[PDB]
Amino acid sequence: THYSRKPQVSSKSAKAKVSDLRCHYKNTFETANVINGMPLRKAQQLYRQVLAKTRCIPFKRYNGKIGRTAQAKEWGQTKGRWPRKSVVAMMSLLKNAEANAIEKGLDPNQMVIKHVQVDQAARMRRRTYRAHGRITPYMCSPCHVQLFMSEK
Amino acid sequence: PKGNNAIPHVHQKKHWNPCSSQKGNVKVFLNQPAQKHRRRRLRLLKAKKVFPRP
Amino acid sequence: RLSGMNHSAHSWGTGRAVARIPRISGGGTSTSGAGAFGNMCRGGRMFAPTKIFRRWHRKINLHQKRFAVVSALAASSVPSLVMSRGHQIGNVPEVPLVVEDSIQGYEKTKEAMAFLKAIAAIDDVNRVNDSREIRAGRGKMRNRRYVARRGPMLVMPNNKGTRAFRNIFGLDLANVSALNLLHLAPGGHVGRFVIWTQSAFEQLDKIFGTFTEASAVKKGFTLPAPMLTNTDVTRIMQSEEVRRVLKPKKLQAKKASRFQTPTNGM
Amino acid sequence: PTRFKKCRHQRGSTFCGYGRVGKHRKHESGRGNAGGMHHHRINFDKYHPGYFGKLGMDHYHRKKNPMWKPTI
Amino acid sequence: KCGSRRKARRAHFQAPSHVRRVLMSAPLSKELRAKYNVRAMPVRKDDEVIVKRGTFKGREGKVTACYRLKWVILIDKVNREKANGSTVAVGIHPSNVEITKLKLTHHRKSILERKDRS
RNA sequence: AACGUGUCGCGAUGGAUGACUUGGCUUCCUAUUUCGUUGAAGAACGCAGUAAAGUGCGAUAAGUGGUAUCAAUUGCAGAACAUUC
RNA sequence: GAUGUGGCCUGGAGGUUAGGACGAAGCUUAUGGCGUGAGCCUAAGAUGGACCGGCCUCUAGUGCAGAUCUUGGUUGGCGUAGCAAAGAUCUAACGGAGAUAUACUCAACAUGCAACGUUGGAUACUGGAGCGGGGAAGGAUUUCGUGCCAACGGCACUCGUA
RNA sequence: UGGAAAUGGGGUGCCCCCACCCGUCUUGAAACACGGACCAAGGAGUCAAACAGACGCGCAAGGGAGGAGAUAUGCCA
RNA sequence: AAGUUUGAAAAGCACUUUGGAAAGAGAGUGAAAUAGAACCUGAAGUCGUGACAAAGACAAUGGAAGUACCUCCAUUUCAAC
Ligand SMILES: [Mg+2]
Ligand SMILES: [Mg+2]
Ligand SMILES: [Mg+2]
Ligand SMILES: [Mg+2]
Ligand SMILES: [Mg+2]
Ligand SMILES: [Mg+2]
Ligand SMILES: [Mg+2]
Ligand SMILES: [Mg+2]
Ligand SMILES: [Mg+2]
Ligand SMILES: [Mg+2]
Ligand SMILES: [Mg+2]
Ligand SMILES: [Mg+2]
Ligand SMILES: [Mg+2]
Ligand SMILES: [Mg+2]
Ligand SMILES: [Mg+2]
Ligand SMILES: [Mg+2]
Ligand SMILES: [Mg+2]
Ligand SMILES: [Mg+2]
Ligand SMILES: [Mg+2]
Ligand SMILES: [Mg+2]
Ligand SMILES: [Mg+2]
Ligand SMILES: [Mg+2]
Ligand SMILES: [Mg+2]
Ligand SMILES: [Mg+2]
Ligand SMILES: [Mg+2]
Ligand SMILES: [Mg+2]
Ligand SMILES: [Mg+2]
Ligand SMILES: [Mg+2]
Ligand code: NA
Ligand code: NA
Repeated sequence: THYSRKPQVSSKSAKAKVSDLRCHYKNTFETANVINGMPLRKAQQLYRQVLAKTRCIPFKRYNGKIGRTAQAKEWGQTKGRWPRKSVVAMMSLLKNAEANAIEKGLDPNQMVIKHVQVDQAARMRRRTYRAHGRITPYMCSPCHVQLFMSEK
Repeated sequence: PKGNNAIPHVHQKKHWNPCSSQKGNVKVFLNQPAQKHRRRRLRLLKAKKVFPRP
Repeated sequence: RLSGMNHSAHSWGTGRAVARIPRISGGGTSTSGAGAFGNMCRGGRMFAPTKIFRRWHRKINLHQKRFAVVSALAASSVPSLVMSRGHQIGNVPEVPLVVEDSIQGYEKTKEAMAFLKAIAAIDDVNRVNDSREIRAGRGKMRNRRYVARRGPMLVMPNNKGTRAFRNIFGLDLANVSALNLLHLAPGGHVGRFVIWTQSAFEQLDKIFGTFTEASAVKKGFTLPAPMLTNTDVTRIMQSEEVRRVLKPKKLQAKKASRFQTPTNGM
Repeated sequence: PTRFKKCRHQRGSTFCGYGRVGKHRKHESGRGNAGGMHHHRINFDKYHPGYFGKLGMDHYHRKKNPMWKPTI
Repeated sequence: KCGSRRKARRAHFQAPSHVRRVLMSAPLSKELRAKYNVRAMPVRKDDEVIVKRGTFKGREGKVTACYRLKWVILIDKVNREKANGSTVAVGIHPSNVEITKLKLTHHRKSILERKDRS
């Protein structure tokens, strides 16, 4: 078993995924979730504008004590950020899904994202040095991402 | 309580039990039937060797 | 005697926010500072380690052993008890089953099988053969791979013969001079199926004695006296002599009706 | 057999019949026959009269075979 | 015989090369049994066999290798294709095959004389 | 509204349980059974066509000689008395 | 605190009676039924792949919620505290996948950001008790060339004592 | 005779009423008394000897070994 | 500390295509890939996603008795019965 959900019509759908991405899971969770119901072209425009810092990514769940901004009002929030490392990773994933649709013989201008899921992957371990001769964990948290889109 | 019992003298205050710090001092008889068989076999073989002497 | 205690462990004492269990000394490994010397610690000593001077064997009174053997032999001659134990005896001509002594002259397993088919023990032999299977549980890894039922036991007067019977699966062989209770009552249940030869059947009386004559082999042994002369107590309870003295049967009150009886005097 | 002991019945009782107050400690009254004249005097005097003292003459090297003498 | 399953299995899987030769034997055909009065022989390179068990049942071929390290023999006609199209052999346990023609040498003929049942 | 709560289907992280066992522990037996200055036990350095560890071996170095057997060893090279070199 | 229970449950032994590739053990549950209860049984698996149930006796390393309990894993705090001594970098051209990366509209800005090595310029610091040039103790290939960027250099790398 | 009705179970929400946090020492705990982030696996009245009482079994003015031997016996501790 | 316990057999995924690569989407081997390499089974705890139930602030959990809605559960009945 691969994907937690199944497209309505398989012959008019494209899929993509990536494992052990080495981006912060909490940052990638917010970046991927905002495009869940959007058309493919509209999702790609949003990521370009986030890199230009004219629009932001809303942080809805993992947002404890982050800054407030005026660009979060269009999402009905007050807190948002511009995580560039997560954005460029999601840009590559959309290109792969677009390539799969063209190979099948579909129109990328008529595709709508219908499924986005981000999960925690296995962690990697480093160490840090504290006062009074203590050693304490210094961990990294990568993530898995999967998605598919369907033609309207 | 203690009640009415015999005054005990069980004599087990030396290091007789083998444990993690003591070798112990015990003797078991788990080889008794094997030794009985061995002795009978040796007697039969010796009789065959010294035949016909009693 | 050394298992679980081959460490130089010591307790750290109070003042450090840890339990007072002894801990492994040293450093540089994953086991440094770990608990030791305890039935609850990983790698520790078990509680009450087993010893080799446990009481493994038992003593039994000689008279009680002889009594048990006699009872098993007596039970083997009741056809209902044999069926209850579980042997298949439906075509057997007679219990106790006694056959001629010429079977000791056989030399071929084919002849032995022909004799078994003639005497009609082949049903029990087939039961034993069909019951063979692989044991359930851990025992199959400890040289106890297969299990099967117990079949008929053939009693011989001496050690001669038995050449043609040794390889038959499901048939036990016994010598009348040394009868074993573990084979006469397997699992503690009486009623083994026994096939006697004439010579052993004749030797039985001299071996075990009677109620009045002592045994020739077992010095000063006689069969135990029964506690009851007649064990059919139902016949006694229904005999005419008892019914003569039993109390008369009286007439009882009528059974209560379906309607509830009244309880209110006023 | 271990299956007939009181431990099997006491699984789950948390105290095994020794109480919450007194508890089950190591040696609450000394080891063996200690205190026979001090704090076990009543037990020794009422159940074992004649435990302490000396009596009679001594016989250093006793041989029982010359003393064998059964009766009927 | 060996009442210890642990000891019996250890001897089988740690057997030397010359012991594995005897353990990897195969039965002879009915025609060959009548001729030599021998029920079975160890398998040798350049023998003719026929497969009696498995998916390759009924196939015939010539023995090309007795591996003896993987407890298998290799037959020329028993093979399959890989992903890239090349052909590889498939190992069959000797107790599943039957010998139909023996490779005879002077030493081999002496062995058959020793095992004659007549 | 959003955050948050609850139940169900699916999916992650994690490595318990069951089955398996060339290991351990324990108990017995047999005998032409007990090392070294004729240099032992232990320590070091080396040896393969390809060879780090381990195993075996000592400049005759993953081994020479003899007896038995009877066609392999194998990851890949390489070699090729069967009368048994 | 004492005692009773043809009272429940677990690993093995002597008997007896059954089951299993038309699917054993194990595992999952808005699967019900039974019992005052410990528990037992059936159903389903769009789970699994080779063993195992009942009854009578025997036997024991035989039942867990907590011991500042042992070992392994996980977790809220939390994208939070922070990553602030030793003054500092700027520019163009080469190199590189690391860009000038767009569905419509459209001239360009308001829709691909940030970051890297080398060379040439510019600006600074060390200031001869030196982030100069050589040795002892200690270390033992860290030295040199070519290649490479999974992990490591608590940010980064096309660079490196990797 | 059905995508049926009915009666019991099971699940989630809601209404009225009721209802202090477990384990422990203590005369007295819910407590401003101690141990208590979550889960899995592990974790504590055992073995031997002397004595006594109750209960089961054999024999009885007698009861019973132990060590050892002998031959069935050379499969069988 | 640590069972290299995939599978009967490596038959250990040729080839197309998107990507710098890691990899993804197809195709194929195999009875099974939900057996894809330290790969049998794959629990608890914690997390993501979809559908649904609702819900002020009475910390949450809990008892007793109803009701609204649901029910891959059980049993009964369906004709002068
Ligand atoms: Mg702050
Ligand atoms: Mg620090
Ligand atoms: Mg008192
Ligand atoms: Mg241990
Ligand atoms: Mg008590
Ligand atoms: Mg007290
Ligand atoms: Mg030399
Ligand atoms: Mg056990
Ligand atoms: Mg549930
Ligand atoms: Mg225990
Ligand atoms: Mg537990
Ligand atoms: Mg900060
Ligand atoms: Mg700062
Ligand atoms: Mg600071
Ligand atoms: Mg500074
Ligand atoms: Mg740029
Ligand atoms: Mg420059
Ligand atoms: Mg200097
Ligand atoms: Mg870094
Ligand atoms: Mg309460
Ligand atoms: Mg007080
Ligand atoms: Mg309290
Ligand atoms: Mg108070
Ligand atoms: Mg205290
Ligand atoms: Mg006497
Ligand atoms: Mg599988
Ligand atoms: Mg698995
Ligand atoms: Mg889970
Ligand atoms: Na005591
Ligand atoms: Na100067």
